[PDB]
Amino acid sequence: PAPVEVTYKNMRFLITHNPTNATLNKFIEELKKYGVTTIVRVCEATYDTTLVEKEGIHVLDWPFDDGAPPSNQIVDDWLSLVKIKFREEPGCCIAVHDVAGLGRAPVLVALALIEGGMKYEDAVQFIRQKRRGAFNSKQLLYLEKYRPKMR
Amino acid sequence: PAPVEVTYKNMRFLITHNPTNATLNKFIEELKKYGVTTIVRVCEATYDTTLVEKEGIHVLDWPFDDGAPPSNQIVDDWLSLVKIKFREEPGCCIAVHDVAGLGRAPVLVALALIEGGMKYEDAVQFIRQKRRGAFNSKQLLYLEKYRPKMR
Amino acid sequence: SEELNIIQGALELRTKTVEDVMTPLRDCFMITGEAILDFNTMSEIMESGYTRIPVFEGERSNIVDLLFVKDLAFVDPDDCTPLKTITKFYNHPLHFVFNDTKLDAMLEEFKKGKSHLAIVQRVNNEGEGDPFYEVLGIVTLEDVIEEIIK
Amino acid sequence: SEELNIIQGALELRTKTVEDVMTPLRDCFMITGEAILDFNTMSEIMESGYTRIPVFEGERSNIVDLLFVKDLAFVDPDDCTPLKTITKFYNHPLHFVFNDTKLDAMLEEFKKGKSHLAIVQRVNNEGEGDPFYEVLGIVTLEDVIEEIIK
Repeated sequence: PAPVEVTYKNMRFLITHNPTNATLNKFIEELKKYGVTTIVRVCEATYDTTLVEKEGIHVLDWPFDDGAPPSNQIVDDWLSLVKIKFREEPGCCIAVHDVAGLGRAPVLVALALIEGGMKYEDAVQFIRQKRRGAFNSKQLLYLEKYRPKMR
Repeated sequence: PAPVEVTYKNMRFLITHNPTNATLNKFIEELKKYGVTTIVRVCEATYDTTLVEKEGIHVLDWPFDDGAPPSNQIVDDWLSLVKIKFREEPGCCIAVHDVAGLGRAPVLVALALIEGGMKYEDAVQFIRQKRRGAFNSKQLLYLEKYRPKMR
Repeated sequence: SEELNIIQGALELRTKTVEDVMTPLRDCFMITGEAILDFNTMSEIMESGYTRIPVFEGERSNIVDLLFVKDLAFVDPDDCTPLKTITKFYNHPLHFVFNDTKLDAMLEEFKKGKSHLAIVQRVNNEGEGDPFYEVLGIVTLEDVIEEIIK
Repeated sequence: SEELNIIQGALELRTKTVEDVMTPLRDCFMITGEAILDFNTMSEIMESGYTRIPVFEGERSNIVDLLFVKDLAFVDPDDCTPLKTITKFYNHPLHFVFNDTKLDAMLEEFKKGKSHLAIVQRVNNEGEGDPFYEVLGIVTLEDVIEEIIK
């Protein structure tokens, strides 16, 4: 596929794919083309994250189960992360990436704009506009039964 | 273009083009494919006619003016030729060829089937069916003002 | 004669999908990126009659570029230049589209673009893992026109 | 959208002639029979993007054969085989048609045949010599379809 930018209320994210080691310089071109300063990975390591940090953007490897919802610890770490980085540098952008960007990563973005005020149906229809077929049943269940906190 | 066979009342002709020296073996394939035993040439010599005679078909070089009607001598030689060869070998075929077969040669064939009983309009529409645009004004004038003889 | 057939096709452009006219992945003629453009390989590519050939790496589902025959313009067989290199010398856009896409819409993308070819992908919600785009086939402008004029 | 345009073209197939959509002789891309298929010549043929190229001898009006790019499949550049030889190794039918021919009829010949190309000739009754067929251009299946779908 290809990366997608999502913006709501000074929040901006880049749902993306897992690159290979040769694609990664054009990748960083695209990461800076949307101004992302940190990237959080949910798939498994198929490359090395020292050059992406040498180009200025920090890498956080938080893997959880493929096709499955995130645990509540990953959720709170994630919300605290968006808070910290978006008041450190507002208008900036933080990237999340699955294998192609069609499950876990969009789920995280989903929780971010659902805690940011946008409703459940409005958020899901906001994401699948931007990339078709984004969520599967096990993740629909979570995003449906998730309780917001106005964080 | 390509050769055309015309048959009326045991008469059969092959209106054809002027070949080159390399095409001439496939040419004789086509001459025998319609069973022509003699060929009469109205254009100018661009090849040699000893092999075509070695394959069994006699060559007669009777050139007259390009784009113009045949003289009455060529007409009578021509009618006597169709008589002699078609009672020597009935059902056989005699070929005539212009540069492409779109003027003088069709005029000769025209006089043959017009002396053979077929009318003027029926003959002209018979030939241009078989190859479109066969006659030009100077030859329309002749074929129109020609007087048959029931030969 | 022709006219009512072509008319009927033109109207059916609205209902038929890219999925109906594509040549499925199993039957597409394709070439792997690790091909070595030596004398026999290039000859085999040319003799196929295809002007453009999808290029895959690994499994044929993994379609990465397009090799136009013209792209081999000045390649030397004695040098055995791998295909991926040539792939890197030329830009040929690589469109992807969903099985949903009706034939008139695909036709109008074809009319705009520079690429006359598109990979046909579906999405599957059924899995013990994250959803993924599954390539089903390839649709060309020739498939669409073949479907208009029968 | 597309549909009314394609419909209108389909109907105009009956009135438009091969003469209206042909690429005239002056602009057809063509190659002479005395070409020497060495490295640069073959490269130049391939890089053109044309799958088939008319071959003439003498004056471009004298179109004698068709060179398909695939016909160069296993030709060696080091041998400098003249083009006419390759021309003689492959059979590609060479259709000719009159400027009169409507576009639906041409379309149906295209649908039947193996050749998707045709030389467009006229006949001139105006001359101090015998009538002759004058080639005007070349019409392809792509010209006809380009005229259906605009």
